[PDB]
Amino acid sequence: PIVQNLQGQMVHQAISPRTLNAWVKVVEEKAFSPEVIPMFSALSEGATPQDLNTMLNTVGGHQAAMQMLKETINEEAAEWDRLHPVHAGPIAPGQMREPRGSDIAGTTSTLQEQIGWMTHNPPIPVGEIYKRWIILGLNKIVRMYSPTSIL
Repeated sequence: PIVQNLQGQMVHQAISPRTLNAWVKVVEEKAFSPEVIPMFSALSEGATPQDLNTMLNTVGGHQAAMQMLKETINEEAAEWDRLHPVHAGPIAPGQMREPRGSDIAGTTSTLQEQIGWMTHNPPIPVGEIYKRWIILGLNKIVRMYSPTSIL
């Protein structure tokens, strides 16, 4: 959960116990269901890496689930590069860079770093991006579980 200071700045307020608690309760009465993917995405409307990470770690802890989520996230990143390219070259001494999705992946970007990308101009939706990624995996997980139930 991120909020905007009174003066004029972007800061996060870490995760919440009531949220994680309820979540845990959900996951419990859910178990990576199609009714938790939406609840998680919403709950992670604009959460940070530590938050989404916390909620992710909070989950049961299935290497299989996490595995797929890992592959998925990696996929999203790839697509990021596929879409918007980037030639890692020179850059002014102090100029920010965009290491493709890999950045939103949290591989080169952290909490503060991500905050900047999201608190920079233009504002990088590193949050919503990651949220979509994580959700992407969860979706893939829920998809795998179900025997392809399409129209």
